[PDB]
Amino acid sequence: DNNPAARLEELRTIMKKNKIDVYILINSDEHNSEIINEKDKKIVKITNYSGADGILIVTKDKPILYVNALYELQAMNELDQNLFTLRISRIDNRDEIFETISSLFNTIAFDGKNTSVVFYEKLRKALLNAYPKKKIVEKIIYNNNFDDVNVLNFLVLEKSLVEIYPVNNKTLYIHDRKYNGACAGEKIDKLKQSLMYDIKNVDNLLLSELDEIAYLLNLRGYDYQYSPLFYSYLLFQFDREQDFSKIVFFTTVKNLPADVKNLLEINKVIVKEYEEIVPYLRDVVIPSIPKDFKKYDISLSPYINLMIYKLFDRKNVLLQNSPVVKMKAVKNDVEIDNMKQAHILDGLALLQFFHWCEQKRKTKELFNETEMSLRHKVDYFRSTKKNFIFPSFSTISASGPNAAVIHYECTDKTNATIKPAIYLLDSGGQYLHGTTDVTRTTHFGEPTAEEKRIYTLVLKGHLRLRKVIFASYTNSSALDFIARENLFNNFMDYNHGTGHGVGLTLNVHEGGCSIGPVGGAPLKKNMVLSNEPGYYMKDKFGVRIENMQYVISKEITDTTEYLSFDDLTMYPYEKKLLDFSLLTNQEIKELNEYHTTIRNTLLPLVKQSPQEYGESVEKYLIEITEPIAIH
Amino acid sequence: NNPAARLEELRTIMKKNKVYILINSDEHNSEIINEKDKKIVKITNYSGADGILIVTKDKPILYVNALYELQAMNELDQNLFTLRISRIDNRDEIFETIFNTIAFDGKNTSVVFYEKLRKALLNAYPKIVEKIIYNNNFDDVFLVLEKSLVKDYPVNNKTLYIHDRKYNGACAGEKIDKLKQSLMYDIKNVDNLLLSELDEIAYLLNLRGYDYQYSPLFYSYLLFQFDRQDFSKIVFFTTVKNLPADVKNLLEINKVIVKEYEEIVPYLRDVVIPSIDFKKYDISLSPYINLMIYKLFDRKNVLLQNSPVVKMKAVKNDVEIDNMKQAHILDGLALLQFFHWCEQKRKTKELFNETEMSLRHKVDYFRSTKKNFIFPSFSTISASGPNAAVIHYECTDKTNATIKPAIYLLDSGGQYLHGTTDVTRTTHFGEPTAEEKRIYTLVLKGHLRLRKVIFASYTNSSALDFIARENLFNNFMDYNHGTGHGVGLTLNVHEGGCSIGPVGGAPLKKNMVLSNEPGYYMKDKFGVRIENMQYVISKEITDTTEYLSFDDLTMYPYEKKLLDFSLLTNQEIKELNEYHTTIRNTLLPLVKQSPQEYGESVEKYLIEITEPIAI
Ligand SMILES: [Mn+2]
Ligand SMILES: [Mn+2]
Ligand SMILES: [Mn+2]
Ligand SMILES: [Mn+2]
Repeated sequence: DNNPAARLEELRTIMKKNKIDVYILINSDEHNSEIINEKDKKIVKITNYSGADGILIVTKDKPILYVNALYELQAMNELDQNLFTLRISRIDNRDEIFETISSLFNTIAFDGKNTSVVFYEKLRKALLNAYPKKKIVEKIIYNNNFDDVNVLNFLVLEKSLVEIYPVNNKTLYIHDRKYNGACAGEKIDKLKQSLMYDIKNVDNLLLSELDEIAYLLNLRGYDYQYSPLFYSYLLFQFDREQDFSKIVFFTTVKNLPADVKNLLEINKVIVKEYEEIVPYLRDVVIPSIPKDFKKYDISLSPYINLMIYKLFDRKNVLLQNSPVVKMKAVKNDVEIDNMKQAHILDGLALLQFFHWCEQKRKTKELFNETEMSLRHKVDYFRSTKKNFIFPSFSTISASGPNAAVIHYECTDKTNATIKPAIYLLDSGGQYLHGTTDVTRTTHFGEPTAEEKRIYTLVLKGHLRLRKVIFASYTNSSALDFIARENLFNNFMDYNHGTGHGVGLTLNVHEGGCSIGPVGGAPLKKNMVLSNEPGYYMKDKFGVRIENMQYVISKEITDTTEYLSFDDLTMYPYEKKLLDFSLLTNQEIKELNEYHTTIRNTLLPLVKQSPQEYGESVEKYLIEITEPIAIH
Repeated sequence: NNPAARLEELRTIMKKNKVYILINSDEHNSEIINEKDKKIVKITNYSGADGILIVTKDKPILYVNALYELQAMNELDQNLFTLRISRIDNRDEIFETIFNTIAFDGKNTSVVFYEKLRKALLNAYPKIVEKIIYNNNFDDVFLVLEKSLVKDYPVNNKTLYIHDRKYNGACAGEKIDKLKQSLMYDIKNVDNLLLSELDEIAYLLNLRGYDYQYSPLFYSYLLFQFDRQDFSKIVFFTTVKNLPADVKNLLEINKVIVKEYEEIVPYLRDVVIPSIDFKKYDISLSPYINLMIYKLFDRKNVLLQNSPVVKMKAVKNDVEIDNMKQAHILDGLALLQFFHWCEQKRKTKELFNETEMSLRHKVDYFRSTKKNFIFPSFSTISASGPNAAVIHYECTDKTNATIKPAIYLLDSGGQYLHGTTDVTRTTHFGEPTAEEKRIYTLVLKGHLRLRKVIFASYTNSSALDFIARENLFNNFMDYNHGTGHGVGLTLNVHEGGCSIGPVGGAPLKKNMVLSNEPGYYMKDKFGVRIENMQYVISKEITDTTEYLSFDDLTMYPYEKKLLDFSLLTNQEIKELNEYHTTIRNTLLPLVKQSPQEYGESVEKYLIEITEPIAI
């Protein structure tokens, strides 16, 4: 069974020989991607725990695995605890892991490319606070040579101790201006302006965030499954006396085509290889810098990997968001229009999927289908659509009790038969037009009063956030609250955020803005956000209703600008799940307004392609967009 | 009191000394400052509380908060001084707006304004040298002045007194012990703490004083010296002639050494400072501490942060809450007497011979009748008609208006041994227009929502500010102030540690005491504000979550004449009746037990305004 006990007892033989007392493994890559590829998944190889979130502490004792609360169920069914100790990290338990390591040994090791500076600094500060009489020495270990080292040794490893897959040779391609509305040259010019005015204390900026590099250069790639990104670093050297000294692009050159180097060399970009980043920083750059108002040597993203961080002296590094974060959080008008087209396509795909579900429901063949079968079906209907690339994340297809698991990951052994019950579908896709994220909840059986109540309580928060009018200064955490409001009155909550930013053909989860309880800021026009309240009833069912929307200016008076949202997502809601004792007439009016707009948008497109859809499809569309009676 | 004369006279004293910056503030950063600290008004004849005066060779520039703009416009002469306004988005304009040797009042300037100004001017003029000027000797050379360039006026000899445990529920020793633990665990990088906030010192020592009009505070400093594991020395700087016999008993009981007030700077420079990657700080100072004390230390060694006392007093213990309920019971009775009085004169038309100030005096009187009353907690706002549209409206001798059959707004409160009250009610002495009724009800809807709102404990207080605005937002209307502020116990009516507002925000904790006061102000016509005080309670605890809500402190009804029933939900009607009935159940037995202070006419009036709405 790819024996865990074996690979673990094997692991401590490699540690002992290098005189390493405690090893720390984390699920991460060097670019801090949410979804990491196979080469970077070490923890699963040892523990047979495939959950995305995890941190493994490996000592002479039984190893400890830390996972987020949302992954607790998955870890319980996967990990066997006679080998590993399972600990859970909750909202109040977060720094436990930092305490835990402190409470145990003289030499600790880290994967240099798999460890963020945030986790490193907090652990190290914990140890200063834990053992003040001990001094810490930090060394980078190159090519597995440990022979160069009272004291606590922090070892940052170039090569990982766990060695590991398929490789991507597919070529990079240009994202056309018609889709992104802004050329790579203007964006670089914008980054240039930022260095003149906004950040004056650094001449050197390193972009390690893959969606930032792709966005700035208008390039996409195949190095990741769910995002059209590519392994890269992009280094800017600014000369105050007022432009860029050097622009260096680290990436995989064999994946660089002819006419990409045309756009690249036009902007005066020097191309190096991907693995050249560390030696280039260590050898050419850091020695080239000269030694009241402080001036920093380098500006790094907050989550930059440990290996690149440790090349410098901490006093000279500035950890902050790249200017690209703000740049890309606000879409231009071409970008919004393109995001509308993508959602039109995605509405058609959902229409085909639920039409398909409805037919098989009537024929009852639907209940021989599985979660994976339905997951594959919606992904298929998207692939038929124009300018589609691939799904924007792993589709969540959950029937009955599985819908109560937010992070539910359908395995080959977890796959469930579709039942006449609640069905939750969270899915999206990557288009040249943009990135989509949408959730709909439906019912293939006869909905209970509880199910309709929960759905409607969730819907009310969702509908509120759709049309909410708020002064421009309003903190986005206030918008998170009104989505929870109706659940709060019933003493119910959901354990995730209400909305996340979404990139344009980049990442389905994008920073720069959000709607959530912890942290928040005013929203700006043409920010693109999800709206997805939910509620999850353990062992019974779960509900989530998700749209994407963008911020508009609603009205401007003498003293104040009022903002609101406009819809991106076009698909109707589930009438079978509606509780009308909870619904106001205004909400019903907004429901009818939305559904009518959907019919007006989708129906002509359905009709012009009778071979692709047909009368049964358009008839289904008409019925679910039909106005609800007010009386 | 010629401004031009005093301005050109001001220019005789600076020129000999080779931009002067005047601010309305005192050394303890109090909202309300005494006569000794108002310099700007002497030059500009601008009596507004908030202001900063930039004095250069050109025409001087005065910066005031937006709420003081109306007052500043008719008072200030604008051909002499340039008037600029500070709103929510122009906050740093003045620093941009802000030359060679520049001067500041050392005791009237906070380090926040000082450091932000210096960092900004550096940000492009890449070098600055800073010197302290003692006793007006400038010949040794940013200039920080010990003595101001701009003081005959009165002094308080009234005695300090002890705040009994029965009111505050915790002894001074217990609070110090809490402050002690804080230094053990929470703050390990500094051994020295200086309390410059008068309400923090008053709270900790359970002492009150007469040095301020609207708050029972006293000029003081309190310095703590921590030794790795207790306080080595605790020194209390204050005015000893105002220190009575048995207060110095409570002081020496806590092993506090009493020095005088003016010894603060000499004791710091001479006695303490000559002592003492992972950094250790010499001193911890409150963010708004004056420059004079700040410049005794090097910036690198100065840790600027909220004292632990801020968190301590922002959360009331149960005795403190119970006392504050008693305070509001008394203040409900006072309001009852006042509006009953207004109603009587309304029927006879005698009300419209009354003025705003006369009504202001009347409500303050009815408070003075109540047990354990000390004085008003702030200047009572009494505004009729168009004046109600002014948020900051200060009734003057020349602004005093005859009471009219129109909107009337009353914002008032008092200091009790039991606590500090703040309450606003808006009523109508005429026949309310549909517009007036609509605006009142839109404000009320936000107010009522904030009363009973259920929120998970992590909810940012800015979310609560929003739901108070939302019904106004839908009509594209807003109010230019915050929704709520913290309130001290027999302390400042505006207290930090928490708030409900659009900009800053944090989760709320149980037994925090906050105002709830949405409003709307229609220029030149009328204005409405509805204010309660309430405290945070635990509503429900589930497996995964704690839900919080508020419980009422303020007991007084709302105005039925101003209700727009097209805007009111049945839930809102139900809550109104629940509140009004509760008020009757609370107040009526007390009204009945004192017929000579509260007549039969009063009991009937109370019953009428607490009567259920037909829904
Ligand atoms: Mn989704
Ligand atoms: Mn989403
Ligand atoms: Mn107030
Ligand atoms: Mn008030």
